[PDB]
Amino acid sequence: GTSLDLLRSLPRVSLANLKPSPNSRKRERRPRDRRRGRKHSFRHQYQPLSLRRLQYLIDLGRVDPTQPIDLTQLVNGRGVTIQPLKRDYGVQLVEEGADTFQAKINIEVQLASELAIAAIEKNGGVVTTAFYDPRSLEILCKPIPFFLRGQPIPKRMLPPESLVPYYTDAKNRGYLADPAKFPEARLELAMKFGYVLPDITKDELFRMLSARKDPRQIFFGLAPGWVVNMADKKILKPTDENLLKYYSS
Amino acid sequence: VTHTFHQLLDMREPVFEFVRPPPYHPKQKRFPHEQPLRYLDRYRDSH
Amino acid sequence: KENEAVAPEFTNRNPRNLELLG
Amino acid sequence: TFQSIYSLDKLYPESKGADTAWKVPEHAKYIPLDRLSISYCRSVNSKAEVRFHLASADWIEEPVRQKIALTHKNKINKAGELVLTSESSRYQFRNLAECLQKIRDMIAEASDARLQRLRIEKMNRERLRQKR
Amino acid sequence: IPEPPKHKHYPTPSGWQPPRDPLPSLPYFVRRSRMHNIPVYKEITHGNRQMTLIRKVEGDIWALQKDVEEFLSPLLGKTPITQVNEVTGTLRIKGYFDEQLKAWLLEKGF
Repeated sequence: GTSLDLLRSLPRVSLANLKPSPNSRKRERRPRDRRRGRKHSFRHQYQPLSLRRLQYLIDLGRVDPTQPIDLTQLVNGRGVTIQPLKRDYGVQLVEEGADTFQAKINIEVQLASELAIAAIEKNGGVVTTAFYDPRSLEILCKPIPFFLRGQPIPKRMLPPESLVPYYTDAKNRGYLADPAKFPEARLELAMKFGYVLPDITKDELFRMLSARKDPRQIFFGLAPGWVVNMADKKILKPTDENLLKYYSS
Repeated sequence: VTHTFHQLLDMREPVFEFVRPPPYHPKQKRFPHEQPLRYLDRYRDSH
Repeated sequence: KENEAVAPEFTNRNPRNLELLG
Repeated sequence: TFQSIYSLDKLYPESKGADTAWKVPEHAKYIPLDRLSISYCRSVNSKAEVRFHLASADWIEEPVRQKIALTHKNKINKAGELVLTSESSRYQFRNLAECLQKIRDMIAEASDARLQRLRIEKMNRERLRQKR
Repeated sequence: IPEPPKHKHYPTPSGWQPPRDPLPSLPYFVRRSRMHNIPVYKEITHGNRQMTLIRKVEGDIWALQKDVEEFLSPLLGKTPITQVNEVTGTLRIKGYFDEQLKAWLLEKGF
């Protein structure tokens, strides 16, 4: 680096030596002389994640492959930008990147493409859709702030009747779908592509992959109505029977 | 003719037919900017 | 074998080859 | 595991089993994939070719094989294999899925003056062949 | 951001490949971005001038320009029109040629 050789020879610089960069400041006009003398909200704002965008995150290890894909982990990994002021209500995927995304992993997305569901299932991944209230989702993305407020974990909300058919639909793989149809449905999807269906039970981590939280339960780790000892880095569970009635209500 | 080509001409029988042109493939755009599904539906096979 | 050497496409110049073939 | 009135077992009393969602149904119906040979050419759309030997294939019943061969002779290679390809989508599985579906349709759907003229022209040649 | 995990086989199925080893001994070294990506950005100005910019160039920029000019002259069909900002250590090239340069950069071993 011959540039460094120039620096060593040069004498110490001073405050007065400072000079503005070339073209940094344009000229200004002042009247001192003659120069200037004389003279849609209801529809969910679904935010998609592309399969190609999905693949690189796994490739870079931005999201742990062992851990099932979780929207919060994507937020923790800065995968997508969500603004509560934008009032984003939905999450989905981009059809692009189907043939550049060869991977299998458990994942839950508010919205999943029917074609995409089979492809990841063909690879061996597990896909389902869960409903997070826009207010609850904003709380979900930022857990620490409501702990500072002192708010306790509330029960997860349910979709409006307009979106109930989607979640209840078996093909949509919503948590409101009938589990009895899932075995039949999974076989049907395999036949559609024709690939040999790999049973999830065969997987060693089947229980981890297939684990699902209650519809009322916002967090798989934390049951609804729970409290967290943020100061003590611990979890606090209510012991009042009336609180259980409150949760039941 | 097979006898002539093989016995004395000592060569494989020549077989010819009209040569068809290479298949025509549409060139889809990598990023369909401002492209809906209804418009793409007509262009794509599914419709 | 020299005889085996043959062009990829035939060269038929008979005017009625297509007409006779249909 | 936390449970509530909205838990899967309570929501669907009939499917209270743990594996009611994780089960696999038995084997039903259907082209044998093992028999088929699939080759993918990346023309982006991944061109997919599915080719099988129509006559030798035993899963197809013989009457269907003959009808398929006559109907789609143009799609049979000189080796006798039935070749069909799909390059109409950006998804490789879609091309495979399209190829498989066409095969299924062919199985289900399958399940003269020219000769006289050839005699006439041959007969004409013999009569035309008269300079003795 | 964590460093990329080691992969058994490169290039990665997506297409990502870490910098080639051994690194080239050329006078100019091009470092990867903090995301471990090639520091090439497609830029358009005035709505009609397509441009590509290389920023993280270390060493002799002139040597890189000579090689870049030689590489792009056949593909472009003539000597590329470029402006060198030595103060910022950046090179600006008219037209979009990131794909060819990115592949060419891989050949250099960066």
